[PDB]
Amino acid sequence: KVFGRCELAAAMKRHGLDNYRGYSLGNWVCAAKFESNFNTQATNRNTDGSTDYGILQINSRWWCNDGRTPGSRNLCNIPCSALLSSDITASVNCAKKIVSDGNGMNAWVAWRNRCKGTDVQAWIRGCRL
Ligand SMILES: [Cl-]
Ligand SMILES: [Cl-]
Ligand SMILES: [Cl-]
Repeated sequence: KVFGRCELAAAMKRHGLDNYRGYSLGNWVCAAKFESNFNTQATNRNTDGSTDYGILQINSRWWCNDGRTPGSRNLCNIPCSALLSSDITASVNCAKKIVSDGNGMNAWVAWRNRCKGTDVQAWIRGCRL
Protein backbone atom coordinates (compact mmCIF):
# COMPACT_ATOMS: atom_id res chain seq x y z
CA LYS A 1 0.00 0.00 0.00
CA VAL A 2 1.26 3.47 -0.88
CA PHE A 3 -0.17 5.77 1.80
CA GLY A 4 -1.07 9.36 1.20
CA ARG A 5 0.88 11.81 3.33
CA CYS A 6 -2.00 12.84 5.61
CA GLU A 7 -3.33 9.28 5.54
CA LEU A 8 -0.04 8.02 6.96
CA ALA A 9 0.09 10.87 9.48
CA ALA A 10 -3.37 9.88 10.75
CA ALA A 11 -2.41 6.21 11.01
CA MET A 12 0.82 6.98 12.85
CA LYS A 13 -1.04 9.28 15.25
CA ARG A 14 -3.73 6.70 15.92
CA HIS A 15 -0.98 4.18 16.72
CA GLY A 16 0.65 6.55 19.22
CA LEU A 17 3.80 7.49 17.30
CA ASP A 18 3.19 11.20 17.53
CA ASN A 19 5.53 12.62 20.21
CA TYR A 20 6.77 9.12 20.99
CA ARG A 21 10.17 9.40 22.71
CA GLY A 22 9.78 13.15 22.03
CA TYR A 23 9.60 12.86 18.23
CA SER A 24 6.73 14.91 16.85
CA LEU A 25 4.58 13.41 14.11
CA GLY A 26 6.28 15.31 11.27
CA ASN A 27 9.57 13.57 12.13
CA TRP A 28 7.96 10.18 11.51
CA VAL A 29 6.22 11.26 8.32
CA CYS A 30 9.45 12.80 6.99
CA ALA A 31 11.38 9.63 7.82
CA ALA A 32 8.82 7.43 6.08
CA LYS A 33 8.81 9.68 3.01
CA PHE A 34 12.52 9.27 2.39
CA GLU A 35 12.81 5.71 3.65
CA SER A 36 9.96 4.25 1.59
CA ASN A 37 7.94 6.94 -0.22
CA PHE A 38 5.11 5.89 2.12
CA ASN A 39 5.10 2.44 0.46
CA THR A 40 4.56 -0.41 2.89
CA GLN A 41 5.97 -2.90 0.35
CA ALA A 42 9.43 -1.28 0.08
CA THR A 43 12.45 -3.56 0.55
CA ASN A 44 16.18 -2.87 0.11
CA ARG A 45 19.17 -5.12 0.55
CA ASN A 46 22.08 -3.85 2.64
CA THR A 47 25.78 -4.58 2.02
CA ASP A 48 26.02 -6.89 5.03
CA GLY A 49 23.39 -9.28 3.63
CA SER A 50 20.54 -7.90 5.72
CA THR A 51 17.47 -6.26 4.19
CA ASP A 52 15.32 -3.29 5.23
CA TYR A 53 11.53 -3.64 5.19
CA GLY A 54 8.45 -1.48 5.08
CA ILE A 55 7.48 2.13 5.50
CA LEU A 56 10.33 2.73 8.01
CA GLN A 57 12.88 0.36 6.44
CA ILE A 58 13.45 -1.80 9.50
CA ASN A 59 16.48 -4.07 9.29
CA SER A 60 16.61 -7.86 9.40
CA ARG A 61 19.89 -8.20 11.32
CA TRP A 62 18.49 -6.86 14.63
CA TRP A 63 14.76 -6.42 14.37
CA CYS A 64 12.81 -8.92 12.26
CA ASN A 65 13.33 -12.41 10.85
CA ASP A 66 13.63 -12.78 7.06
CA GLY A 67 15.11 -16.27 7.04
CA ARG A 68 18.34 -15.26 5.26
CA THR A 69 20.25 -12.77 7.42
CA PRO A 70 23.49 -13.54 9.17
CA GLY A 71 23.47 -12.74 12.89
CA SER A 72 19.70 -12.22 13.15
CA ARG A 73 18.30 -11.35 16.60
CA ASN A 74 14.64 -10.72 15.71
CA LEU A 75 14.19 -8.26 18.59
CA CYS A 76 10.68 -7.28 17.40
CA ASN A 77 9.74 -11.00 17.28
CA ILE A 78 8.12 -10.82 13.84
CA PRO A 79 8.68 -12.04 10.33
CA CYS A 80 10.01 -9.16 8.25
CA SER A 81 7.08 -9.69 5.85
CA ALA A 82 4.76 -8.40 8.63
CA LEU A 83 6.42 -5.04 8.04
CA LEU A 84 5.08 -4.98 4.44
CA SER A 85 1.38 -5.18 5.34
CA SER A 86 -1.07 -2.44 4.48
CA ASP A 87 -1.75 -2.38 8.26
CA ILE A 88 1.20 -0.46 9.80
CA THR A 89 0.71 -1.82 13.33
CA ALA A 90 3.76 -4.12 13.25
CA SER A 91 6.00 -1.43 11.76
CA VAL A 92 4.88 1.06 14.40
CA ASN A 93 5.40 -1.35 17.30
CA CYS A 94 8.82 -2.29 16.08
CA ALA A 95 9.76 1.36 15.39
CA LYS A 96 8.82 2.18 18.99
CA LYS A 97 11.38 -0.39 20.15
CA ILE A 98 14.05 0.90 17.76
CA VAL A 99 13.63 4.56 18.74
CA SER A 100 13.90 3.50 22.42
CA ASP A 101 17.26 1.73 21.84
CA GLY A 102 19.35 4.77 22.87
CA ASN A 103 20.07 6.77 19.71
CA GLY A 104 16.53 8.02 19.16
CA MET A 105 15.66 8.59 15.52
CA ASN A 106 19.34 8.66 14.52
CA ALA A 107 18.73 4.95 13.93
CA TRP A 108 17.17 6.06 10.63
CA VAL A 109 19.90 7.34 8.33
CA ALA A 110 17.44 9.20 6.12
CA TRP A 111 15.95 10.90 9.16
CA ARG A 112 19.40 12.10 10.27
CA ASN A 113 20.35 13.28 6.84
CA ARG A 114 17.11 14.71 5.52
CA CYS A 115 14.73 15.44 8.37
CA LYS A 116 16.74 16.23 11.52
CA GLY A 117 17.11 20.00 11.93
CA THR A 118 14.53 20.81 9.29
CA ASP A 119 10.99 22.20 9.53
CA VAL A 120 9.46 18.76 9.99
CA GLN A 121 6.03 20.19 10.84
CA ALA A 122 5.73 20.93 7.09
CA TRP A 123 5.12 17.19 6.64
CA ILE A 124 1.77 17.36 8.44
CA ARG A 125 0.64 20.73 7.10
CA GLY A 126 -2.93 20.69 5.81
CA CYS A 127 -3.83 17.41 7.53
CA ARG A 128 -6.90 16.97 9.86
CA LEU A 129 -5.45 15.04 12.80
CL1 LIG B 1 -3.63 11.58 2.28
CL1 LIG C 1 5.64 17.91 13.64
CL1 LIG D 1 20.28 9.63 3.68
